[PDB]
Amino acid sequence: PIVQNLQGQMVHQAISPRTLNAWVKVVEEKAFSPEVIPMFSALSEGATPQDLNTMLNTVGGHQAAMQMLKETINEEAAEWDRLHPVHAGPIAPGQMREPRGSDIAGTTSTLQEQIGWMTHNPPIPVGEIYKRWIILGLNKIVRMYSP
Amino acid sequence: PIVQNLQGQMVHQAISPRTLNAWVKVVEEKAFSPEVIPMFSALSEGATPQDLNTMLNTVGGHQAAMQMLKETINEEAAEWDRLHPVHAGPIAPGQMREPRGSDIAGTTSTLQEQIGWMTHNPPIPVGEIYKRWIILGLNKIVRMYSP
Amino acid sequence: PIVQNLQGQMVHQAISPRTLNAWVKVVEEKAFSPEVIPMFSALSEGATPQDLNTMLNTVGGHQAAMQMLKETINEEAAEWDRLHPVHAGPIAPGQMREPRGSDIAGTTSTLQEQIGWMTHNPPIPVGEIYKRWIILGLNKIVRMYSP
Amino acid sequence: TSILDIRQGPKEPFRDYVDRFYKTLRAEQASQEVKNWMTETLLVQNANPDCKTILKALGPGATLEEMMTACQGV
Amino acid sequence: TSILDIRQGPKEPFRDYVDRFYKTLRAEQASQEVKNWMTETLLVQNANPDCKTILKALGPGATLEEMMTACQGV
Amino acid sequence: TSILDIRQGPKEPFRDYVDRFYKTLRAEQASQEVKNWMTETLLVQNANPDCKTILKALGPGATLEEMMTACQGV
Repeated sequence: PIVQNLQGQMVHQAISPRTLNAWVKVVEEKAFSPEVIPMFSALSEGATPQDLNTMLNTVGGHQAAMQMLKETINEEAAEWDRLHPVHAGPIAPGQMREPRGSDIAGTTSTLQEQIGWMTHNPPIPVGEIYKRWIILGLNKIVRMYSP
Repeated sequence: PIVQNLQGQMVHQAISPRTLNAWVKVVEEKAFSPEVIPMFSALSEGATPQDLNTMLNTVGGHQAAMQMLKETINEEAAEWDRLHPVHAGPIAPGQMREPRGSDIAGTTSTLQEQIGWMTHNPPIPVGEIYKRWIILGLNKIVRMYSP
Repeated sequence: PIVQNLQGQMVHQAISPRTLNAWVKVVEEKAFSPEVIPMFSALSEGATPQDLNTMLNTVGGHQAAMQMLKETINEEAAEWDRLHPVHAGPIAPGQMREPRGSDIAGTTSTLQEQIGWMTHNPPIPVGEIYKRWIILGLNKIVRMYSP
Repeated sequence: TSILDIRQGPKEPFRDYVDRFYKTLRAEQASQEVKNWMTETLLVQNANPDCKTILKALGPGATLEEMMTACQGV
Repeated sequence: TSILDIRQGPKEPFRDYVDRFYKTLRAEQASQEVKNWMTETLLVQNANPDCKTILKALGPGATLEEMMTACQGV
Repeated sequence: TSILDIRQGPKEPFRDYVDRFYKTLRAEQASQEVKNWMTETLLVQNANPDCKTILKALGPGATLEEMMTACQGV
């Protein structure tokens, strides 16, 4: 995640193993139950896309759901690209590039790039955009997996 | 929560997983027992509204009680709005807006807004107002759930 | 509790959840056994009255004993007020007020007031006065609950 | 399971049923106004005849502690 | 369960009953004066005849260690 | 239970009895001199005849490891 250091700057720090394991354990115990979404939300505080793929990729089991989510993440990403067209002409030397759906999904962007966008002024909340897609896709799952 | 940093300022820091889990475990073990209220009170030290919805939303089970509480929180919030009318004319550029019942419940306010109110001088104790509503609603529950 | 900070001053810091839970667990496991008193004493190191009511209020079970203790705390408090009369004339602007039995029990005093008395020069040990009442009342219990 | 499929047994305490209702209501994602409509409507409708009778006597304007204490002996 | 419903069994030790009383008293939120009234009154009243007899002999002014040691053989 | 009520069984090892004694002695709050008096006196007095006999042969001046090893076969 990207956290604030004592000095008063935003720097990246790694997520903790008993945080990781707590994510694992939630999924083990409460599967598709709604409490998973606030839980997720708390444990995703200050998290990167990269950390969010890590969390999704580290799941075991419920592979039908994991595939449905993936496909929702790509749909929501396809929709990001649709709604926000690429911008006019070449990229400025003085500036950094606008993200695509796949940069938001973490796929085409690097960590330093993910830190550029979030730490820069104005900052862009690429975590929160992926977060809604995850929560939206979580609703899809919850609604389906209701019996 | 909003905690004091070493430098001598009040900054927000996230709540800990084994704190979260301790909240979960209390509820699992002692359900509606009175010891839950001091326990809550200790674990809610320096907590935000946002953190208080997180704690309430992360409950599983006892959904009749959870609904009774919600409805108490909204009643107490409706009462906040009644007792404290909105103030005269437009909001000053030099100042920040007065809270409503829903800002106290965390719903209409953002975190940075919740930090503005609490950290600012004079500070306003929107945690402690929600806390009484929670404790009041806890009395309602305890009294009902006595057999 | 009120602890010494790195800077070299006495500041308040909150008590820890696995400290809280360790207090709970002791009571669960060893009930009225004598080892409870040194145990208490260690876990009450640097503790406030406020923290001591928190610890007593968070008990579940053994309510006959909890009531006997309460009533001992009030008796010992009544005795504090008896032995130490209020002082001559109005309270000085330059000074802070002398405690009563109920300030020692934490009831009529606020935290900042509890920090004033303990951190000020000379300091007054209102924790240690309540501590003896707790230990005395613990003897009463232990002696009764012997079979 | 769908919210329409939530119903009170002939021997089931209302209380255990109301818990089931706000759990399933907890998995419905609809507008609040619709969920208010579901609350006043579906809950009573799928309640058992003995309690249903009881709840009809509370009239409208009733709140959950009063409903929950009203159908306790049933 | 209500505080009026707390009563001592015919074979139940007083001690186990007094524990039940201050647990239920622990869930009552009334003024201290009322709770004092409940203490001196209801406790003895719902105590069993054999101990009740015993407690009548302690007279008034009695404290919990003396009541608790008084009804021990009963 | 009172300290006078602590006694050694006819088949109970002394050891298990001495443990019981300093546990109950641990709940006595008396002056050290009185507790010394209790140690030399009551312990032997409520000890069983077979070990009691043994302990009489150790004479006075004896310490706990020697008493504890003395009544081991009993």
